[PDB]
Amino acid sequence: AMFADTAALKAAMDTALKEHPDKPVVLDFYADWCISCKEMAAYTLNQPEVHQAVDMERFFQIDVTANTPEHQALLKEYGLFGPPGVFVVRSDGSRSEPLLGFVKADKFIEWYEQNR
Repeated sequence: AMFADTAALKAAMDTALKEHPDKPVVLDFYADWCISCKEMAAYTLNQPEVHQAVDMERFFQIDVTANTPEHQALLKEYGLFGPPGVFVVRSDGSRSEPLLGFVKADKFIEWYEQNR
């Protein structure tokens, strides 16, 4: 489910990386004004070929609609002003360049596979 509490989010991400460091996690920045976020949700993230390629139990979403300081802080730490923004985040600490808009499943998957 979508997070709004960044403390809860990091806790979940840290655990997932300790549980399977040989697998990355994915972090996705959502807001209710984000058109590409809603396209991703409707045409790509819900598609069976994505769930086959990406472990969606390892897919974390943070809702920054409220724009509280913790949201602002997290955006800046990921080099964003706002959504969209989808990162591959690895157990090493390193993160991929973000996907910054709507793509269909095949390009999403290509982006994931090429970024670990």
